[PDB]
Amino acid sequence: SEQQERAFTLGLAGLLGEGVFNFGELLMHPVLESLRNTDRQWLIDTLYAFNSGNVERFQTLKTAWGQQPDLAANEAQLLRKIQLLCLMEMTFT
Amino acid sequence: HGLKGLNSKLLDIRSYLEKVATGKLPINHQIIYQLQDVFNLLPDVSLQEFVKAFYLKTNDQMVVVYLASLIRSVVALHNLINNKIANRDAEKKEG
Repeated sequence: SEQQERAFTLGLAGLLGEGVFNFGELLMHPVLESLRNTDRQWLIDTLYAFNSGNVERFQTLKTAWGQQPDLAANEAQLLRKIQLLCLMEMTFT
Repeated sequence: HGLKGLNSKLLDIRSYLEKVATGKLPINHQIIYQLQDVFNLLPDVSLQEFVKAFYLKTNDQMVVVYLASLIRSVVALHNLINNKIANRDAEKKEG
């Protein structure tokens, strides 16, 4: 329960700062995803948008639904990350 | 290069399918698919996606066939002429 509120801010803050361009490498790691099962499900479904996604336009908005603060400055920025996430996938898929 | 290249292709792709089945981990991660996608600069799959490399395909064979046509012409002129010369000089002048 302490780590299910860890992934609460871990998924948020890790998504907030864009200094890390990938951020999705180890996001499938088993020990963190066991916390992502107990964690709020809509936060994980929008994490899969940045993990795979990308759009999924409803999910990238969902992170702005539940948690209002700290996402106001990075909103238009996280709208940019999903725009560069499709460029690599559509040729990869 | 096709044998040793594509046998490890089949040995690994069968073990990579085995991953989902059993033996997980290795996840790997991530090295497996990463350089596989570097292999993906050209797949090459159906069909070859060579529409830009099609005219360039034969265009690389352009001069290779031209020289092979040009060399064999004069190499013959060196081989055919000189052989006929030296042959009849010895052959008919002896008898």
